[PDB]
Amino acid sequence: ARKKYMEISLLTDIGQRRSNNQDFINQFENKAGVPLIILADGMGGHRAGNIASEMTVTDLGSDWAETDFSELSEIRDWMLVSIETENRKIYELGQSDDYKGMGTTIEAVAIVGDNIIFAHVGDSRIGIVRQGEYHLLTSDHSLVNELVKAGQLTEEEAASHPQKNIITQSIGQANPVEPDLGVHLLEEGDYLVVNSDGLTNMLSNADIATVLTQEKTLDDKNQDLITLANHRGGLDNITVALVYVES
Ligand SMILES: [Mg+2]
Ligand SMILES: [Mg+2]
Repeated sequence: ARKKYMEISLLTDIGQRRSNNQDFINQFENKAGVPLIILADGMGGHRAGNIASEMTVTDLGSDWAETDFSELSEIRDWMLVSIETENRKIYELGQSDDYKGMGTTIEAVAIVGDNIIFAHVGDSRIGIVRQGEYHLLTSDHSLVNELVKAGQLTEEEAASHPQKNIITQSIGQANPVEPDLGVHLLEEGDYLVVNSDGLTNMLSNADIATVLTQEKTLDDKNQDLITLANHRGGLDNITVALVYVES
């Protein structure tokens, strides 16, 4: 019950080094006017990553469009439920054709007034940029983060771990998924930054904060983010949702 005008910008890019974009991103709006942004990073050889990412985003968002709710707790019930049905829908689909290792990350973000609530599965990320500073909101579901949490690495040690991130859960797996949820307040001038790993593997947090500090449109800033990610190497698909909170 605190109306803020908010600008949303979506962009996806294949990257310099890849010939297939298995990321998917889209926005939706339910019958009560509540926007939802869904970003998904798919994995799996010849089109299994494409299918999983586009299916999750399209199915959830199409179901979202038919809903009625305007409260956080109702939206939260919806996220926990829909993600489990999509998890078993993609696993089943992974089994019945021979799709080796089909799965996707998810970030699902709904904006109620000036609050956001997210559901998060994988190594995609959500951050807030305020007064030139990036605040990380999600924790990567990765091998190195499990080692920290069990007391086998320090946080400093994981930051310089030499192996690539092996994901520990994704949508389309046999066991039920455990998504992370979070409610946060957005302040005037903030930027919500929702991205797949292709942004943040190539750019530092402060680099992202730098791009968004300029006086340019949101759409131009999002273009600058992927251009920079490509200049740094572009080794993976880059996909970003930006939300700016108007003053
Ligand atoms: Mg992928
Ligand atoms: Mg990726």
